[PDB]
Amino acid sequence: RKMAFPSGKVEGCMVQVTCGTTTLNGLWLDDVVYCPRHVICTSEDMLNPNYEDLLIRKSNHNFLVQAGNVQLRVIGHSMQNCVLKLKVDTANPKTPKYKFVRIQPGQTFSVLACYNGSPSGVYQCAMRPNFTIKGSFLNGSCGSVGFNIDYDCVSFCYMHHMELPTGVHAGTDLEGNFYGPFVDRQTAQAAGTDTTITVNVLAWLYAAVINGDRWFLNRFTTTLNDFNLVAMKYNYEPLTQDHVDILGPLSAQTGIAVLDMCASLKELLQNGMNGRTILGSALLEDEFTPFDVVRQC
Amino acid sequence: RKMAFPSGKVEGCMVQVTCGTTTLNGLWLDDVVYCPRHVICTSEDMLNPNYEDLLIRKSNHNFLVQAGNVQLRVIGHSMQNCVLKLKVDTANPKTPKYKFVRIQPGQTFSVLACYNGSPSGVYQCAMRPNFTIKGSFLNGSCGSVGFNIDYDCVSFCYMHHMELPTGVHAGTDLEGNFYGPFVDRQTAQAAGTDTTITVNVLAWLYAAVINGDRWFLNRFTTTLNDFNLVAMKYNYEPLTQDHVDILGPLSAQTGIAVLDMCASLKELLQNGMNGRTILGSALLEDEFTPFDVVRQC
Ligand SMILES: *[C@@H](O)[C@H](C[C@@H]1CCNC1=O)NC(=O)[C@H](CC(C)C)NC(=O)OCc1ccc(F)cc1
Ligand SMILES: *[C@@H](O)[C@H](C[C@@H]1CCNC1=O)NC(=O)[C@H](CC(C)C)NC(=O)OCc1ccc(F)cc1
Repeated sequence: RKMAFPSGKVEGCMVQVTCGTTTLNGLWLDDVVYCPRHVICTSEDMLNPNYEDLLIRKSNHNFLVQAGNVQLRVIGHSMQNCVLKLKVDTANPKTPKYKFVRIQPGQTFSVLACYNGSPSGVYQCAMRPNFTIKGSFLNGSCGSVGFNIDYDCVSFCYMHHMELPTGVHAGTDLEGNFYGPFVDRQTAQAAGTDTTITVNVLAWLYAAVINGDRWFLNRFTTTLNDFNLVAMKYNYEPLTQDHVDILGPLSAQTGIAVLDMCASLKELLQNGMNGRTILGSALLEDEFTPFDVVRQC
Repeated sequence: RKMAFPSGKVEGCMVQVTCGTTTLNGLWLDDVVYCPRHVICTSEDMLNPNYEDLLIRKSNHNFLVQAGNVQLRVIGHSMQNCVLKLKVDTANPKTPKYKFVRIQPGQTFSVLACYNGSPSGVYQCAMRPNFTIKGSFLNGSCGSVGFNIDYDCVSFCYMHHMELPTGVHAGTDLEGNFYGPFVDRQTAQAAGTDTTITVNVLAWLYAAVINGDRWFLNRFTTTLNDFNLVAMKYNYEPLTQDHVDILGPLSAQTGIAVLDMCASLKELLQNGMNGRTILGSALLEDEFTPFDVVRQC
């Protein structure tokens, strides 16, 4: 079962930010509200916004920040890459211990999808190798954030900005830098060709075994390089030695050498599933990291 | 995707309840804490407990209830079916608006997996027609709850008690009444063979049509009885009147009557997919209710 972090610590930071007729979500940490800068845009701006030029023309009072049944007065604004930082005259008492991090492709995080500053749902995602993410984001979800929770500390890693024509999504870290070659203008943008996160597919196979499902296994083996040759043929990420090291615990917990599971996965890529399923799924799932699998088993 | 409700309102209600060394989770709403009654069981008592005799031997001061490290003094106790209701001397200030609801098989709900009273994860579950759930629960998870949020109000519908031989899970509503034919004894128990959740498969087909995928729509229709008798032959559930009703909005949204979609589904069962996909899948998904379909559209 694909599992997200309890979202309560993030829910208490979500506020509604409005500029003109655009409304989206902001993240209220301490006395700063973070949100996507394209909130300041209009139609005649969306296509080629000179954001520095549009921002200087804005006043503290053009920003209506509403937290619940209360407006927060903006007493300053600044821009950092594609995120807009609005200073407010109040501090969020519910601010949790947090940090801002930029995650790598193949890493996973939970997403608190929000509309008009109100949480609506949470789910688990991975940073695809092509720096998109496959989310469930509708109009008004912008400003929703992705995060991980280690101990009592919230590592924010993503803020939502756009949906690509293919239906995947693009966004920035909380420093405002996009993941991938995307731009916050209203233009149709294609991504690089995506690939499957092999070390996550292997972690997930190990999980199906831990849960008493071993039909995909086989008595064969493979070298790492020979496996990566096949893996890349099928547009699967290469497996590094660190990837093998990271899989050690699952290899141990199950007595299935990593390279043996690579042989299994190799057979699956060349043969298919031929009706059969793993952990309910007819597709090879690649949004469970080894760490995700371990914590849950 | 499976998308959970935001969990913060339920996180604010989780505590831990300890008898001797037996610790599970409980649910703190106003001045009452709800938990599974087998907290009063020693490991050996669980093989075939006498709950009434085990309860008579108990007093308020045998019950350690902690929010975090903070003790809530128990001032009274009673047993309602398979759950324990502990009166505590502090009303929970984080109490949401809430109700206790008993869901039907097929309905979905989010589960907040907790251990020692601390949330670890939130995920979406479906109550199978055999009254199990395919959850992700470990030792110490008992007392974790399942809920839906309707506007401001948290509807609590599940409390976790046990894992069955087959690896699925079982539990009660918040009045302590088990879902399905199970009991809180550490004895061998078996869930009836599972079936496919027809209403949810139908919701899924509606979802495929809303997205333009509609090849499978046919020109025929059927009666509810005819469809029910046929669907059982493929180990699909029969439709109830309530199932027809909650498909109403999707029927209205698409203009496709429920019994027309039943005929289209009947055709898929009898003739198969012919290798075709629906929403990018040859398998028919049955863990998305008509509500979830809307929430994501
Ligand atoms: C939040 O404001 C919103 C979220 C989008 C809307 C629907 N689903 C989402 O994930 N973001 C946008 O509307 C975004 C803003 C621009 C200025 C960065 N544009 C967008 O999502 O559509 C991109 C697009 C542009 C042109 C085109 F032809 C096709 C798609
Ligand atoms: C909560 O106390 C616990 C949850 C179980 C433990 C493993 N996974 C779960 O979901 N419940 C019980 O231990 C329960 C108590 C009796 C009174 C009903 N017994 C139980 O679930 O037995 C089956 C079991 C299977 C595997 C396992 F590792 C432990 C127990």
